[PDB]
This record gives sequence, structure tokens and C-alpha cells, in this order.
Amino acid sequence: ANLFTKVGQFSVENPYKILITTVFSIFVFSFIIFQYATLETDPINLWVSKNSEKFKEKEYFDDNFGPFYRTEQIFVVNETGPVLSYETLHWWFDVENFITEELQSSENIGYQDLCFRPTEDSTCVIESFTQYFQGALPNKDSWKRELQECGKFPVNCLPTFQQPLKTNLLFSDDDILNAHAFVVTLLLTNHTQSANRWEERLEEYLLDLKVPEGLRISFNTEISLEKELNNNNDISTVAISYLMMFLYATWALRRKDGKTRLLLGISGLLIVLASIVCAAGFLTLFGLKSTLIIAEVIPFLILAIGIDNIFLITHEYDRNCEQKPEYSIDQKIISAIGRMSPSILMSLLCQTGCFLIAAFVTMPAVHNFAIYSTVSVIFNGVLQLTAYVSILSLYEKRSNYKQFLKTFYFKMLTQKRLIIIIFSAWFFTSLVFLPEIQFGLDQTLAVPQDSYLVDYFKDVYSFLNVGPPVYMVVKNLDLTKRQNQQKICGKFTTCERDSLANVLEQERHRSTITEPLANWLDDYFMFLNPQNDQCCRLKKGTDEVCPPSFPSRRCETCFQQGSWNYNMSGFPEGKDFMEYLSIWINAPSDPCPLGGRAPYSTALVYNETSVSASVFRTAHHPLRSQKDFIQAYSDGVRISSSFPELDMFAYSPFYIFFVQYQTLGPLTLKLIGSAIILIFFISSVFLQNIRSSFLLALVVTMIIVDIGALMALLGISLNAVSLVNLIICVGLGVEFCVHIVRSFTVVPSETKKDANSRVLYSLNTIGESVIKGITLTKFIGVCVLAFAQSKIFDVFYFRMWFTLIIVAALHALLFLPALLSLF
Ligand SMILES: CC(C)CCC[C@@H](C)[C@H]1CC[C@H]2[C@@H]3CC=C4C[C@@H](OC(=O)CCC(=O)O)CC[C@]4(C)[C@H]3CC[C@]12C
Ligand SMILES: *[C@@H]1O[C@H](CO)[C@@H](O[C@@H]2O[C@H](CO)[C@@H](O)[C@H](O)[C@H]2NC(C)=O)[C@H](O)[C@H]1NC(C)=O
Ligand SMILES: *[C@@H]1O[C@H](CO)[C@@H](O)[C@H](O)[C@H]1NC(C)=O
Ligand SMILES: *[C@@H]1O[C@H](CO)[C@@H](O)[C@H](O)[C@H]1NC(C)=O
Ligand SMILES: *[C@@H]1O[C@H](CO)[C@@H](O)[C@H](O)[C@H]1NC(C)=O
Repeated sequence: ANLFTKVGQFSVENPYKILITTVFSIFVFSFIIFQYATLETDPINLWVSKNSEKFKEKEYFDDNFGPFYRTEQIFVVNETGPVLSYETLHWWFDVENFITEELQSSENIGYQDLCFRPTEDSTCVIESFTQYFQGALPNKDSWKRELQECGKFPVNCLPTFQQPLKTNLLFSDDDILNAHAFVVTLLLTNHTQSANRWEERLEEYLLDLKVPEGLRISFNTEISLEKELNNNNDISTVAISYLMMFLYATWALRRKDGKTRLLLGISGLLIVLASIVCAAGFLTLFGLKSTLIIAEVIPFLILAIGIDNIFLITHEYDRNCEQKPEYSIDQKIISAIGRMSPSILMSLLCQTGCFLIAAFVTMPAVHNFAIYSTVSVIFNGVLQLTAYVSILSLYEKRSNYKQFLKTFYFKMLTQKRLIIIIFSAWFFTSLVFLPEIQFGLDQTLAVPQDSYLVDYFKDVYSFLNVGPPVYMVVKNLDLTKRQNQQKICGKFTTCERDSLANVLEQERHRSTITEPLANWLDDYFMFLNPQNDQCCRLKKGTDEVCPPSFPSRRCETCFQQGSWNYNMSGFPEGKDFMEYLSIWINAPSDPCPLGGRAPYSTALVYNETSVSASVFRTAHHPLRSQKDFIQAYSDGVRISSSFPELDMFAYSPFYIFFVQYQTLGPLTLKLIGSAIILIFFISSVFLQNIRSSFLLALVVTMIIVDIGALMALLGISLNAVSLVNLIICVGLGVEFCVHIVRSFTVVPSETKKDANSRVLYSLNTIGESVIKGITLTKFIGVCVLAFAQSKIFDVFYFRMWFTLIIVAALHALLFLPALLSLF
């Protein structure tokens, strides 16, 4: 507590060395940012913890079964009716073929060089209704009848890549002629930069595409999210915020006579700028990467809170001018610093601690923001206690100067009991609404409102009639043994009642994973059925695969009519299992439909003696909300635990982005609870009065509880961003109440020690400072976040922090005086 007085005392005696060091420190840090600063843009690096189980499972899936396809999805929409017409078919057939056959990317790399191919000799997989006709424009008359039958019976119109396409994948309505949209999905197995270049060319192509009148297209490339997420220009917004603060600072920092002090106003804002630069340049040396949050929020948050102590010290120093006039300018600043240091330091520590508590959230972008805010707040506090004190001493010495309201503080203290009843009811009403807070972070808010991804995300929720695929990865299961393979199959009478196939079939009518499971092990055993005389043919008298050109009577089935049984009697085991597995996983699907090459060539990781890992593919039903995604993620985790005897997990591409919600609620209670107890201990050490510290913590709890209830009423979902913002609201609320509580606790001997008198003296001392130096300054800092290009910075930052200011100010200015006079 005395180091601030010692630090401020050193600053007044050595202002130029402090000021020279400050600019030198700023210059070097700004140089580091200029040179070594890096911006993190990858969504996975921003939202996914590298140490999460889902991330590690994604690494295993990528290494063993390749990274999931790079998906480029296009929606073509007829908002007021059906989209299918020969005019639109003629247009899209030309556009669709150009994209996949003629759209070179520079480097002369097209779709054919990057597309997914089920087999090396197959064609590109294009998930579109144009593939029902093999990418050839149908007749002007028969396209309606042909398209309907193809939707009804996909097998009858198999595409050139031999994978049937269901209408729920290609359209918005199973009634194809009435569907308002049709979906086009492009899959790329290439994961090098050449794929990135082509997707950029594809993205530029679609933005410049002339859609027919009455139609509309939304799309998404694998690079779209990264490009759109980190595509913002808010330089003017920051300047506007700092100009409004400059105008307010000039008015607030003018002398009691009414004379403006421009240097003090400018210096206070320059110190805020230095705090951001010094923190950003400091964290660069540690290799920390900034993100969109740093560019879009940090200048506003630090501006909102980095200017408060300037008013508190200057206003207190102004008070030291009228009171104790014989004191010199140096002594006035030191005395003002000394008495206001305990409240400033305690609030600073609460700000520091809450940010560090918010750093326990594992989202790197959110964790990065908390760490950046922690350094900025510490840098801001040091600068205010050294740089501003040096400037204030320099300015005041050079410019020598000779020098509602209280009525409300009495009228409101007449309604102490009524005030407590109003706020007590508000807190109790708020508790009822806490269970009503919704989880999630809508993706439309994350991207700029003008982005083309906003339309695409709406189209997915509106028109996509399929859900993300789910892969059941089973590893280290010795499938050469009958017992182990009985734990997977579901087509045979000896398979366990709780086998992978059996259990998952039950979940189809009980969970979000409602699609049939592609069981390769069942297909492999079905492929061995002697009834399938065209499957598993061996040269007679030899254990060699029958050549496809070989005619009948020159080969024999791997199994005789009496060996294969539906109770798995005679099924291959040991080395025989792997012997015929090579035959099955290489057989084409043309003569034998049960051949596992096309469907399961990449579904198995194996060698000549064992299958080390394998994949069983299913999918969720269409997920059309944050609740659906959270429930879908919950189902995957729950089902993975349904097989304690299997080293297995469920993989979906979106799982990494919804890890937090599995434990968000318990984490919110733990982190916010930890923050409030931290307030109690920090307050107790400084206030040295557990009663006052308890009431301060109690009031902060009511503010946070009320904010949480208002989040439910205001439609602010709970996620990593909201949780950290709400954790910051804990620190922000403390600053609203710390000075009121401390002034009540410590009063001069001249004033009466009565509780009512102490509350009045507190309101007649810093009540103005709380309004001018905390409340109004906070609003100006974050007000422009309401107009941010991305609605996340308005929904989850402005709305929460704007609500914090109102709720905290009401509790600090009305309830807290009543809660102090009584109790
Ligand atoms: C630096 C600040 C601005 C935070 C950045 C966080 C984003 C990288 C996160 C927040 C919400 C996330 C989204 C939440 C939900 C989804 C849906 C889900 O997508 C699918 O299942 C595919 C089909 C569909 O889009 O519905 C997974 C990706 C996505 C877009 C997520 C992508 C990553 C996002 C945009
Ligand atoms: C991703 O696509 C690139 C092409 O853009 C492939 O790289 C080519 O590979 C061939 C054969 O090795 C070379 O002759 C070309 O010079 C490469 N071109 C470029 C631009 O690098 C790459 O193989 C693809 N990725 C995978 C996994 O197949
Ligand atoms: C879009 O829907 C309206 C509603 O019937 C329809 O009249 C119009 O033709 C559609 N657009 C196209 C390009 O067909
Ligand atoms: C499996 O079925 C065959 C005939 O269908 C029968 O001979 C055999 O005993 C059955 N297996 C077992 C373990 O009973
Ligand atoms: C096959 O893979 C298994 C599991 O990884 C391993 O234990 C075994 O040594 C491998 N055998 C050969 C011949 O590669």
C-alpha cells in the first residue's frame, strides 16, 4: 500500500527521467510490435484447446484416416418459392461444371487436382443434384420427371463416382420440385496450400458470380471462415472512442474554477495508449499471439478502465487544494496518492486477479485476451502511478493556480428499508432466471454482419437436411479373435447384446446420431458368404484371388456352403481373418457389391497380421441451433462411454469447437465463485473489516447474479467469451463499490462515527468520483462496441458491460448506502 506512495513520491521528484524512460519503454515496445508481432487467425488455434481430449482425438483421426475432407458448400436459394427450373438448371449446370473442371487457381491447379476420389481410378466426388445426370444438362422436358425418380431412388441414378446421393443431402425439401434451395458440396482430399489457393479462387469466383434474378447464393470454403473471421477495419472506431474520452476528460479534469487542463486530458489518454502498446510489445517477447479480440476489444476495455484512476487522483488532488492550502503541489499530490492508494491498489489487484481467473478458460483466443488484459491493466496501473504523477507535478508547478447533489444522498437514505426490499426482491427474482441462461455462441455473430458467411450460416440452419458425419474410431481391438469381433457386429446371432452395432442401432431412436452405421466388419463377413458366389472367389485348389476376367467353374468361393453360418461358426480367425481381409478390402464393387475397397479402403489401418484401428461412419441428424450442436456433442461423448471394453471414441469435425459446453455450467459456478471469494479475501486484507468486506462481496454477488439473469432476459448466451466477460464484470463491479465501502469504513475523526453518518460522508466524498471517474468513463469506453462490425463485440461485450455499469452503479449508489447504514 505504501509502495504507491513511495512510487508516486519518486515520480514527482524525478518526472523527466520517469517520462524519458516511459517514452523509451514505449518506443522499444512499439518497435517489437512493429517487427515481431504476429496475429493468430486460424479458428482452431483461437477456439480449440491443444490439450483437450477432442483435439487429441482429432490428431489421431487425421494421422490414421486422413484429415476430414475440405468441404466447399454452396446454397442456391429461391426465397419465395421453388428453386428448380430449367433456367436455373441451365445456369447452374454451366457454373457447376466450370468450377470443378475449368476453374484454375493460378499455379494451374484445378478441382480435379484436389478433389476427393473414392478410388484412384474414380472421378471427382461432387455432392450435387447435377450429378444425378452425370453433370450433363437434362432435356428441356424430362428433367423434372428424371430428377424426381432419382431423388426417390438414388441407386437408379448413381453418379460417375458410384456413391448414391440422397435428397436430404442435395436439397432443402424431400419434395424436390418444391424445395426452396439445393445444396452443392465439394470435397477435397488435398490439404496442402494448393487447396488454399484454389479455395481463394473459388471464393473470389462466387462473390463475382451473377446469380439469376429472383435467386440467391450463399457459400462457404474451407478458407472462408479464417478469411471472414479476421476481416475487419475498425481504426476509425478506436479514434472516435478516444476522441470522446478526450472531450470528456477535458471537461472532467478542468479545475473547480472552470479552467481546462488540456495536458492532463491528453496525458491520461496517452497513458492508456502506452499501456496497450507496452503490454502488446511485452507479450510479443514471450511469443504470445494477438487475435481479433485484442484488436477489437482491448483498446476499448483498457480505455474504459485505464482512465478511472486519473480522475480519482486528480479529483483528490483538487480536493487537496481547497483543504490544507498551505501544502505544496508536491505534498498535495503525494497526500492525495497516499489516501487513495489502498482503494486503487485493491481495485487494481481485483482487476488483476479476475483476469487471471478468467485465464483458466482453455479457449486460446479468450485465454489470450485475459492474459493481454492482465498485462495492460498492470502496465496502466504502473504508468498512472508514475507517468501521470510526473505529468501532474510538472503541469501544476508550471501552471500555478490559486483557487441532485447532497439532497439526493439524504432523500435516498430515508428509503433504506424500501431500497433493500427493492434490491432484495431483484436479487431473488434474478436467481429464478439463472437456470434460464442458454449455452452457445452463434457463429453468425462471430463473423462481420456484412460477411457472406452470415447468409451461408442461415442457409445451413434453414436448408441443410443432413448433419455432420460421426466416425466411431475403434483402436487396439484384436479382431482376429471371435470374442472381440462379436463386440462389433450386429448382423449375427452371437454378437453381444451390447455390441457396437447393436448399441448404436438403439441410439438412432434415442439420440442425435440417427443415421445407419457403416459397419465394415459386418460387410467383410457378409462378403465371405458363399451365397455371394461372386464375392471372395479363389482359384480352385489354390489360395489365390480369382482374377476378375477368369470365368466361372475356374474358381471357388473362399468358404463352402456349410462353413459360413449366421452364428459366426466357421468365420475366419487368427491369420485367416487377415488373409481374406486383404481380398475383401481390395475387391471392386462392380461384380461384388460387398467389396470393401471403394467403401472401406481408407476406413481401416492394418497390416498383414492385425487391424490396428478402424472407423465406423454414421452421422447426426440436422443440427439447426447451438442447442442442437451441444446435444449432438453430448451424444457423442455419452455413446463413447457405452463401450468400456473398447478403446474407442467418436469423431466429428465440429466436436473440437463445442468441448467447452460439456462443463461450462460447472466452470461458470467455479470461476465466478472463485472470483467472489477472492474479492472477500483481498477486501478483508485491505479493508481490515470482514463485515464491510462481506457486504462488498455480497453486493458484488447480487450485481453478478442480476447480470446473469439479465443475460437470460437480454438473450446473451453463456460461452467462453461470456464467462470471461462475466468474470471481468466481477472485477468491474468491485471498482464501483470499493471506494464507497472504504470511505464508509475509514472516516476522519471529525465526522461522527454513526453508521448513517459514515455512509453520508462516503457519498459526500467520492460519490461524485464514482459517477464521473468510474461510471461515466466506463460507458464512454465501451459504448462504441455496440457498433462493432462483428455482433459478438456488441452482444457479448457491450451488452454485458453496459448492463454491468447500470446494475453496478445502482447497487453501488442506492443499495450499498442502504446496506451500509443498516447492517
Ligand atoms: C477471436 C474471437 C472472435 C473468437 C473466435 C471464435 C470462433 C473461431 C468460433 C466461435 C463460434 C464457432 C462456430 C460455432 C459453430 C459452428 C458450426 C459447426 O459447423 C458445422 O457443423 C458445419 C455446418 C454448419 O455450419 O452448421 C462447427 C463450426 C462452427 C461454424 C464454429 C466455427 C468456429 C467459431 C466461429
Ligand atoms: C496437393 O496438390 C498439389 C498440387 O497443387 C500436389 O503437389 C504436386 O505433386 C506432384 C507429384 O508429387 C508434383 O509433380 C507437382 O509439382 C506438385 N505440385 C505442387 C504445386 O506442389 C500434392 O501432391 C497434393 N497433395 C497430395 C497429398 O496429393
Ligand atoms: C423465385 O421464387 C418465385 C416464387 O414463385 C418464383 O416466381 C421465381 O421464378 C423464383 N426464381 C426463379 C429464378 O425461378
Ligand atoms: C450355427 O449354425 C449351424 C447351422 O446353422 C449349427 O450347426 C451350429 O451348431 C451353430 N453354432 C452354434 C455355436 O450352435
Ligand atoms: C502390425 O501392426 C501391429 C499393431 O500396430 C503390430 O503390433 C505388428 O508388429 C505389425 N506387424 C507388421 C508385420 O507390420
